Amino acid sequence: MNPKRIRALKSGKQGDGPVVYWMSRDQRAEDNWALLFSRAIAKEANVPVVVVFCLTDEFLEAGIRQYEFMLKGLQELEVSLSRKKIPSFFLRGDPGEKISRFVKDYNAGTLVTDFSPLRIKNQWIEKVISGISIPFFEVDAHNVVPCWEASQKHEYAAHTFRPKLYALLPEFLEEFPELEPNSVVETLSDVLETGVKALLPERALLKNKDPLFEPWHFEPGEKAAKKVMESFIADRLDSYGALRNDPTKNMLSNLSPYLHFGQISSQRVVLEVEKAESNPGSKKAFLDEILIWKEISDNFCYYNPGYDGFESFPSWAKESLNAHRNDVRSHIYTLEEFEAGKTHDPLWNASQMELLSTGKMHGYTRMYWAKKILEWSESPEKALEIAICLNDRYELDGRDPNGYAGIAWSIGGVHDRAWGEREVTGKIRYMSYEGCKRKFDVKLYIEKYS
Ligand SMILES: Cc1cc2nc3c(=O)[nH]c(=O)nc-3n(C[C@H](O)[C@H](O)[C@H](O)COP(=O)(O)OP(=O)(O)OC[C@H]3O[C@@H](n4cnc5c(N)ncnc54)[C@H](O)[C@@H]3O)c2cc1C
Repeated sequence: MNPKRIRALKSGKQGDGPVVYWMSRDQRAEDNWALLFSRAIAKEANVPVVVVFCLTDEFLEAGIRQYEFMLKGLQELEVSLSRKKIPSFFLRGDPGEKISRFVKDYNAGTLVTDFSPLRIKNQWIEKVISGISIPFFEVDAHNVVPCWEASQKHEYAAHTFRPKLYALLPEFLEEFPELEPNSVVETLSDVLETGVKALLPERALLKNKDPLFEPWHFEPGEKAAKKVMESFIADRLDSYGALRNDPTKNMLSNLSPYLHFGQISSQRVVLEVEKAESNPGSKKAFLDEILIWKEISDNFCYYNPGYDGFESFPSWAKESLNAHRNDVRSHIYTLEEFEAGKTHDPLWNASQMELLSTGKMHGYTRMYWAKKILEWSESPEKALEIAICLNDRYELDGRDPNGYAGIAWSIGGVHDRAWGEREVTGKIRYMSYEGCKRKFDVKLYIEKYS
């Protein structure tokens, strides 16, 4: 119940109507600070709380793989909120007009949203504040430590962000109090039915018109996310430290699609892992990625308006890449050639098949995949657009602060340091095909994804 997690977007005349939780990033009912804080305000004013989700016109920028995963979880979400006497309303259109109309139509008293540092979220908020007079609060329900409290500036390395985040852990790492039930807009299936129809022409296929995506790797919903966490801790947490860099072994947690859509709280994952009596070396490696690297991605996007642009790169990286702009590239590939996996690197290729077929590329190959796009592009800016385009289109965890921070790490050296000076790539960290062969059995990875 710590009120540091709450930030006031606008202070207006407090209405006497239902507290509206505008759910965007954290699509879950358990372990949701935004959902709990909305219920707290509802109790204090003796008024019910409601949940509103907006289905924006931007779903056509992505594929069916992301659309189905989000909506199937929401269908489970609606029934979960119903058993807590909480009605969920699902609107279709721009949030700027849809939230404003819903606020006036339903006589909203307090408006609550979850925190997301992405530009598109800031786009909606600007419109919403321009059409309401009721108070507007936001809650960081995605980070263990609130983004504005962990640091008040951009952090240039994990070395600097780790002590600030770990010092605030004894305060913000706590259990979740129960969501007490409330005291006392057509359908979901049809929206998903018409959404798939509008996206079907853009489906990814491989020659024979057979769909490339395989939807049986990660089931959606809050329930499935919990089982994945239980599976990871019981079976793969011990070997996470020593096998996380091997793409031939499914040793990863596989929590990112649930983490991105907010189907499971990262704080819940950290709480359970801390209780687990596993390999302390593997535990330290795991908490680094879900706490340091995950929450520094929000820090990167929150304190850099141009997080997806060349301007956000460190100065040493910008000048190093600028000094190698005119170096002749060994090869140049178009976006269509990158998309289809038609490069001269069978290792880079096979990473694309895993991305296209499963929607989740291995973490280690994600670094190789992004850095080779820089090596084989006309300019670093062109590689930035290609990497963002492919990641957001085909990753189930894409369109996330982790994605923009991860690409910025691979291409622009964000949260990194200078390495040996090479041509084309400059001082950016370089990952070689020969180097990967010495780290894992590349042939097994290639044969898996042909
Ligand atoms: C170029 C690039 C693109 C990426 N695209 C995305 C993205 O769009 N969305 C996304 O959520 N992840 C992205 N990843 C980050 C990371 O690769 C994934 O989080 C991870 O691979 C997801 O699979 P996992 O949960 O089984 O990994 P795990 O080893 O199980 O890690 C668990 C969690 O820690 C976090 N995490 C792990 N590695 C990183 C990292 N390098 N940076 C930040 N957080 C991390 C993730 O939340 C992850 O879910 C990207 C990284 C890079 C370098």
